[PDB]
Amino acid sequence: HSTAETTLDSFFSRAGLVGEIDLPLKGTTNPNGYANWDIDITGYAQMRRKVELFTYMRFDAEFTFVACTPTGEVVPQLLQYMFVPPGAPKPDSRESLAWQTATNPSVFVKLSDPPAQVSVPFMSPASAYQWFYDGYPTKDLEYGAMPNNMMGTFSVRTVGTSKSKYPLVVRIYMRMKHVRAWIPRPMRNQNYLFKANPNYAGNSIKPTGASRTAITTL
Amino acid sequence: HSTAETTLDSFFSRAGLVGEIDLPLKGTTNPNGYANWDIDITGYAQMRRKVELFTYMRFDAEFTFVACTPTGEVVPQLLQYMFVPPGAPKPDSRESLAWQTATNPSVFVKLSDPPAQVSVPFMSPASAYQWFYDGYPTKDLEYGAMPNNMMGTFSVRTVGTSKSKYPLVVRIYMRMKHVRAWIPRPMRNQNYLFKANPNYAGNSIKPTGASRTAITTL
Amino acid sequence: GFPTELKPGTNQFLTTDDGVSAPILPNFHPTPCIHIPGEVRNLLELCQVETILEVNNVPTNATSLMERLRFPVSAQAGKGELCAVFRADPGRNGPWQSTLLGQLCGYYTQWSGSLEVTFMFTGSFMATGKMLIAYTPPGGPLPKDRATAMLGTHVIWDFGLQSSVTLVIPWISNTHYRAHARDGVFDYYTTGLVSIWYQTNYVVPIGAPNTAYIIALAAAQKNFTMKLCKDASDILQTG
Amino acid sequence: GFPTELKPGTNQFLTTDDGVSAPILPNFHPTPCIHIPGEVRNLLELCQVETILEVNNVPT
Amino acid sequence: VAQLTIGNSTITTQEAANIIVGYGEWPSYCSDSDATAVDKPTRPDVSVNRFYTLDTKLWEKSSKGWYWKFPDVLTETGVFGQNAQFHYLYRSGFCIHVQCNASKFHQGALLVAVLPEYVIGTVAGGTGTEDTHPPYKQTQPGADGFELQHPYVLDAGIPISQLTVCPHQWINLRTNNCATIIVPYINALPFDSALNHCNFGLLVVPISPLDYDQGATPVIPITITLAPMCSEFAGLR
Amino acid sequence: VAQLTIGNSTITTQEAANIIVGYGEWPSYCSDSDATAVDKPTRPDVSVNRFYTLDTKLWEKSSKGWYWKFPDVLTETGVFGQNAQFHYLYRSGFCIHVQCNASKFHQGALLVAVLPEYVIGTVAGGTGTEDTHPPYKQTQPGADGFELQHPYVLDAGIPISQLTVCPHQWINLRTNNCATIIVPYINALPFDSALNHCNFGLLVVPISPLDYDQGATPVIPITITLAPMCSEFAGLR
Ligand code: NA
Repeated sequence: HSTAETTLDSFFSRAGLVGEIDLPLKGTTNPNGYANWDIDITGYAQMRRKVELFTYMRFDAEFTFVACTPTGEVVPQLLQYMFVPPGAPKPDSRESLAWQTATNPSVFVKLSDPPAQVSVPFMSPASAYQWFYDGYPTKDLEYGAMPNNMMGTFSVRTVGTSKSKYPLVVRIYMRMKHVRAWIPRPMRNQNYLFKANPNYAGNSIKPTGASRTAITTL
Repeated sequence: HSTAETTLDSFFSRAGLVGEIDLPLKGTTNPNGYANWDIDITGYAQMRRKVELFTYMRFDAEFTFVACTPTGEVVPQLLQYMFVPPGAPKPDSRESLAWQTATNPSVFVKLSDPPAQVSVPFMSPASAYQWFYDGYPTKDLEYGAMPNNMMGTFSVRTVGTSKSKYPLVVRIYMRMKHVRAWIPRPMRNQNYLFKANPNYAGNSIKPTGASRTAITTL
Repeated sequence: GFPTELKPGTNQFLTTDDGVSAPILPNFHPTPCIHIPGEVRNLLELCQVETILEVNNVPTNATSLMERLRFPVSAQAGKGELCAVFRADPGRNGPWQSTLLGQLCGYYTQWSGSLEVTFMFTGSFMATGKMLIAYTPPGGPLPKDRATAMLGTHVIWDFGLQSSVTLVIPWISNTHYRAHARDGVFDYYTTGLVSIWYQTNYVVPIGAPNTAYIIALAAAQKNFTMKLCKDASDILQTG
Repeated sequence: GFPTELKPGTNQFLTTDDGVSAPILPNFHPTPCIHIPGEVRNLLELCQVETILEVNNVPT
Repeated sequence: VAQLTIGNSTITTQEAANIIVGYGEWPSYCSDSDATAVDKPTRPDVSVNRFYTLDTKLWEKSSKGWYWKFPDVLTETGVFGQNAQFHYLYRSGFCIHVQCNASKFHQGALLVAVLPEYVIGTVAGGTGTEDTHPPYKQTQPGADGFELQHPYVLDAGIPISQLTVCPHQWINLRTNNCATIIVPYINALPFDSALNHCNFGLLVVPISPLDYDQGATPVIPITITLAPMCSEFAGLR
Repeated sequence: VAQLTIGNSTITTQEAANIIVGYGEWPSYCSDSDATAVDKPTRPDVSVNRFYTLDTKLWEKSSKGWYWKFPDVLTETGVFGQNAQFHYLYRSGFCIHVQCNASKFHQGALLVAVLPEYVIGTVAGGTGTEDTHPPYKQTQPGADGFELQHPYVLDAGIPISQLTVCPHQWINLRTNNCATIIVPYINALPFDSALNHCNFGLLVVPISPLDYDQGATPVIPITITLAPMCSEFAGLR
């Protein structure tokens, strides 16, 4: 008789893996002991199609940082997770004064301490985030870009002046909370090609679902 | 004067050892740093006969994960316990996207942290689990199979992309709670042969209990 | 201080624990919400909205995809012929896959309730005739002929009199658990069948087309529900 | 914060501790129980039911 | 002594011994606010609910015991079996009346019980290494019922000495010749498949073996008469 | 049947089929306690709010479908387009009336829907490896509207079979020839740029293809008439 599992909050609950920061010792990848992850809810594969069932959405997010080495080993390392809110300058070096700017909330935590966790509010200057924007921000390459959807950035790094003794990995999990949505729309039925637009492979336009031999044979 | 110890809840309380997952470094056994344990309350030897005193039962379960090395040593290793609910696809590899599917609740914990513990609800689509089903699901090999008794599966694994530096063991304990039962039946008096049916060794049919020389001699 | 004992579960991170965490920007005041028309609060609302049922899920040719949205009835057909047939299986592969209802069932594991399918005849105004739409409950097998189909639940639809007609699937329940290959699914078995038969032949006067199409719309009824969230899709965000 | 002192027993796992633990599926709503005849609530009920006493426990 | 009738069926029986109401519950119907309220479940009255008297079994000194499965026992039999097959869902209760006919010079005692979900087991090849499974003839024996091969363990690894924990009644020839048991619909679902699931078994086993002296009729007749109570069917086919 | 007038514009139409009020909300104004209460937003009445009837489209057997963008569709058209361009901010609702003219011997069915934020997508070079972007002629097509190239996915990777989840109405020639939809102002802000942001699209697609016999007029006219409701403009230039 109950219907709680079909509420928007239920449909969008749970903490999913949205980001993975690699901090290798030797390597081509993130060579400066730091990394800048712009917040992307699309990080969880499955999310894009789900949020896109609606046109406008509003919500908060709880971020959880699970860090360890690539073998899942736990080591005595101090880390810094800095949230640089939209409009703020991200660090460009392991020695950027941004890491020290007070207005960028930072959490300092040990890899041994349990996962760090914080809450990020609805950041948009608009009344709601919107996955679709039929327009251009004051043929073009700016079509469909709603910028007022920036949630901020998380700058990760080991603490200290000298490189860390250990190879690390920080997994970022995000739980959406206090969800509200408007204007439902048809559910994506063609594979995605680009993060920013609805472009679809015009050669490979597949039917929404499975087919059969004849309409009279089950 | 009291009778609390003979209540069904009392009779079925306590956390018993129902599963043991082995995650060896070198070995034939679970060679992929992961394991899938379908929930089986029968894991505790003694349980089968007890629950089978009744025909229908209903209950919740608290699962506790006690992990260490085969010497009981504690090591700096991060683990993932993923519960894939009935109807969901289990992981087939250490890199299955299942490990990342949000709808499979996962608990991330350190071997150093105290045992992990979670609660699993009554999962059946039926009003109660039932140990006996005289029928076939829509001579045969499907006789007596009540599928609607699946509680789910626990997929265990060390975290990370690279194999763990340590040899591990995860013991799964289960405590039944909020127990209800119906239709009592004779208590098993012949040894069990197969997990799924009541088959008994027809050659070795033993008397229910002990015997004596004559009915007139104590 | 105050005496405490940490209990098992201490320090764990459960992806589904819905606790509370420290706010990053305590002084920040999010822009206020205004009123936006069309808020949805429960997916079941969408489930009750009729969408096109691709009963004719046959052509795959890219330029013919639009044809799946409609099936035909024609003069050529003789009284009694089976026109089309499909099962009431929202969550399984097939025609319902085109419906928003079917798509949403894909985000859940179990469900049940009544369904509704509306058939819209889009032929000429001058065209007339009768079709027999029949529902064969689960277990029951597709009727050998119109005659026997008539013995069951059915509707004689005169597209001369009314242009639309709605059939109600009394009940479907995707609850019976299965463990086939090695992958455990929660499948129906409650496949009731909807069969459409020509009761009369398609009648038309001179100047009217000899082929017309029927569009099928479907949705779940108000007593419909879904359980066990299950994120699954082939369409995922790209690299 | 609020002053606390962890006491002995902290972190232990007692197989018979009947505490409460985090729910894995917080939104899941278990199918409701219906009425099934013959519910038993205390084993003593069964103890009071006569069963056959093999007084003649001799032949094997 | 007096004879009762339901429809066209009339059985002669004794005023009223003690009836046993399985689990203290009378078979009742299933109300409107149920899972299938769209497909109104027709509740047969007329002929469907009446006295069905099955082929009498002959009790012998050697007899090990018999059992029948419900609703299987009637799914072949007449107008009830009619509904049982061409209907998608079913629920129902039963009045079971087991009667003997023996002289005051015969002796013995039968235990008559009802066991819900009476799953049968096989000997498993003797050594118990064979995961053999009971045949369909054993699992769902029809109206002729089936004979137990190993009563002591009820052909299922359980002590018949404890079968009295189930709705039961004794037929001790020196004191009574009939037993009556009322079974309510017992299952984990309100409705279920009449042909695939047997909600319960009817067991009638000799605990004190049949005996008589040479010259007395050597086989005693056990006659099962049964009537459905508050039966419901749904989804016609 | 009766003809209505707003200003100097008069259309002949049928008494009153069923109108569809998008999301159950009537287009309303925006009250004083708003972000821009200093620059009082003038609410055009006179001529601005009246019947604009656009160039009729010809429905063919081959026709894939058409769409128009709002407010873009009128920003070129007359005195509304006047305000739409020389005003910094805009908000407005719309009455949309799509009508056909066909004989009782023609047949077909159009689906008429309104989709807020109808972002168009490109084929992406066929192989889908080209991150091409829709032209301005496709994104904001004017009063002539634009023709769909791949209706099945609404030229945007989404199932038209599910377009009914949006405010819509069917035009089935054998039963009706007109559809009417009322759209309230739908956006994440109270006011926005009339020339840069198209709040919604008007889709009219044949689901059951046009058909008729040889000799009947081969192209059926789809005539879109639309009237602004509760429009507001701010910041003159
Ligand atoms: Na102190």
